[PDB]
Amino acid sequence: SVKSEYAEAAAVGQEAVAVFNTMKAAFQNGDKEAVAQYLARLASLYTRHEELLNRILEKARREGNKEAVTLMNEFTATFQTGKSIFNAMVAAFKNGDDDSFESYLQALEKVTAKGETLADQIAKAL
Ligand SMILES: OCc1cc(-c2ccccc2)on1
Repeated sequence: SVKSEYAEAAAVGQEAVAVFNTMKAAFQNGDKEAVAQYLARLASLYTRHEELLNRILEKARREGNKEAVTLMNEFTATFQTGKSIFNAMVAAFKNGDDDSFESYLQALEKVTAKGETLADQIAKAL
């Protein structure tokens, strides 16, 4: 069901949380090579999370599950913020700008954290 599909999406999001915090440890240790690889992994995970989220929202719409559609619109809006800041983070890494990278790393955390009470609400609506 859409619910199992959201569980699969939730797991992929958690995988990105795991890799992100392991990437944040590398960065603070100055292990740039590991960071470069982790950032490639994270993008691949976020891109796959986005795809499971879009399919879930489209399916909620085809089902007419108005509340789930509302919440998923709100979720996908927060999700595009993460994308924007994530792409700037990667750009700061490319540029060698550690000050901007640190800042973007903190932003994503508050973007991910804030967007979590919604994520649990979607589970319960689908
Ligand atoms: O905070 C959620 C989030 C989403 C993304 C993202 C990154 C790159 C492409 C698409 C999405 O990064 N963080």
